Amino acid sequence: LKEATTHVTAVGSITLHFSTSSPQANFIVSLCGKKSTCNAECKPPADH
Amino acid sequence: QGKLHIPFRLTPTVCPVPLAHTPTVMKWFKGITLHLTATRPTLLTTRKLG
Amino acid sequence: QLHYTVQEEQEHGTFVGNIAEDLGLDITKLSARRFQTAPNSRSPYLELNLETGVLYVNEKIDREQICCLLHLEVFLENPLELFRVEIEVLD
Repeated sequence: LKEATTHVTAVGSITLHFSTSSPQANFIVSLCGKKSTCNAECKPPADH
Repeated sequence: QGKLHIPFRLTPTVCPVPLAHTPTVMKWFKGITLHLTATRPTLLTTRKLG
Repeated sequence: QLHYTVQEEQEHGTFVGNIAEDLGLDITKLSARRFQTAPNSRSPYLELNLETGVLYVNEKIDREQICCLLHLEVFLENPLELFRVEIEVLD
């Protein structure tokens, strides 16, 4: 990830940025210690 | 019988050197192309970071 | 690039110009940055104080031996910089 800590309210949403080297984005993120799994389909970059 | 000084010693100082025209990069897949403009011979060095 | 003037047949040790003041250099860090006269431009008629950065007349000025302008150069470290001083002599 790009960020290390975030400020959370009682309800809502937060956005994060991350860098990967895998053709797919399947990884476990922990927010406040609670884990979740992210699924995606990463595309190759345009910049050589 | 004696010793005489040798004048005009070699001292450090600052002095300018030219800065060449910076090249244009024409990057491509696992490679770069440098378009070099040099009115006088200038030294280019490259090395891989591995 | 620095412009200064002196009079004809001027006494030794007299004021010429404040280099550190005109360049905007701080006064308490000339020795830390190694203020020094450049070896290329050495003038027997001029001398500068390393601590204060004030140029002074060293030897008695004479147009017959000179002739015109007097050229001097200083260099500083951290960062490496060079400055030029030119003095006009009246008659």
